[PDB]
Amino acid sequence: IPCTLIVVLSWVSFWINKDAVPARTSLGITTVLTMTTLSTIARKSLPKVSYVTAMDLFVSVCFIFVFSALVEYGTLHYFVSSQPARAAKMDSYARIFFPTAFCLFNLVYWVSYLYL
Amino acid sequence: MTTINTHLRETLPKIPYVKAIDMYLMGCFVFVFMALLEYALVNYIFFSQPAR
Ligand SMILES: CN1C(=O)CN=C(c2ccccc2)c2cc(Cl)ccc21
Ligand SMILES: CN1C(=O)CN=C(c2ccccc2)c2cc(Cl)ccc21
Repeated sequence: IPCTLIVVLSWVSFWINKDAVPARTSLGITTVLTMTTLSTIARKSLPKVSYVTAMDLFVSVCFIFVFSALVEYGTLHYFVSSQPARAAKMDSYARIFFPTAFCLFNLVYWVSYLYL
Repeated sequence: MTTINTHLRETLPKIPYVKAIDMYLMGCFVFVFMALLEYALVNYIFFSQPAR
């Protein structure tokens, strides 16, 4: 529940205006902070095994999602200055591509790990 | 990076020498620190000349 909530927290950056640069950067990087702290405090339950579990993969993909959201805003801020025709409809694409990708990941993950 | 190092530094014994993972964390910290310092340097020269 908290990692998914932090992913939706990173998602809310897309509806914020593209001109407020410190707002979106601070939101993304503080969301990255929260993901790291939650991941570290969550791995202290299980032993020091060297293989990937079904819990490491989930938090790893959540971190990747937050990383991708921040790097997407970074490329957005570079592209509004380089050429605006490509950066106008990128955020509107992200607003629908990020939740569908995360929901598809959740469906495939939960079925693949509850079938085993 | 400080939070990451802290977690690993507050889980191992007090040995005086520098480990390999400590060297990797110090290298990563020096890279992020140098990125912040280059930002300071590009914020300093921006008013005198933005070409540099
Ligand atoms: C220390 N740490 C983080 O900072 C957040 N992302 C990482 C990670 C992120 C991407 C790939 C591999 C590893 C992670 C994963 C676990 Cl299972 C526990 C702590 C943790
Ligand atoms: C042992 N060490 C240093 O001497 C360089 N400065 C520190 C520092 C600076 C501020 C707070 C905590 C630690 C640091 C940070 C990392 Cl992520 C890895 C190694 C390391």
